[PDB]
Amino acid sequence: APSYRVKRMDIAKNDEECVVNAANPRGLPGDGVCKAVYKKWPESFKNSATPVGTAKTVMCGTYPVIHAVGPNFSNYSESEGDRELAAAYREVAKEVTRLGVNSVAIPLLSTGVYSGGKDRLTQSLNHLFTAMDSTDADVVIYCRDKEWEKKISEAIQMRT
Ligand SMILES: O=C(O)c1nc(=O)[nH]c2c1CCCC2
Repeated sequence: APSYRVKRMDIAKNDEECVVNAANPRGLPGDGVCKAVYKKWPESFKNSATPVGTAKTVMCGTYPVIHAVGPNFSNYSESEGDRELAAAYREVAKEVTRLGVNSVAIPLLSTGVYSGGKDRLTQSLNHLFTAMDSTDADVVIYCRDKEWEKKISEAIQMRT
């Protein structure tokens, strides 16, 4: 019985068998959130570069870090941006399946400084759902805002 859950906490303190890093295509560490993923799994950033709309797994010991590069909507068109966001989540599902993990910690891609200053909770979450709905892994979504936690919780509830 694989479930969706949401937790308002630092993804770097996840209790899942792998994590998804909200990554840049340069495989570079970044600030804010990514700075805490880097600090907890720094050697996961060795050759972690992957193009926009792709995912790449780097092992930190035996702990898989899935570098998922959602589009920067500042740079992309709404329609291509949407295409790239869907693709990234699809590659995450592929990686989660290939790794054979029973659970994954995943943020909402392209909802922070890649959002183009827009609210993409529903857009990002629905693409997450489309991709992960075909996997048998428990999915734990990580956010920081209070409301977002609630809106994500409700969206999970009203599919079951
Ligand atoms: O806006 C986001 O949450 C986001 N989604 C990504 O897929 N990648 C990255 C970010 C922000 C930090 C830089 C990399």
